[PDB]
Amino acid sequence: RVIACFLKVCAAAANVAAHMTHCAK
Ligand SMILES: [Zn+2]
Repeated sequence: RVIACFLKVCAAAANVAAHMTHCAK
């Protein structure tokens, strides 16, 4: 969902599964 991501480039990477690494719980 990359919705919880409160970043720009991070959330704007179209890679939730990839972003989840640096944006997990
Ligand atoms: Zn993120």
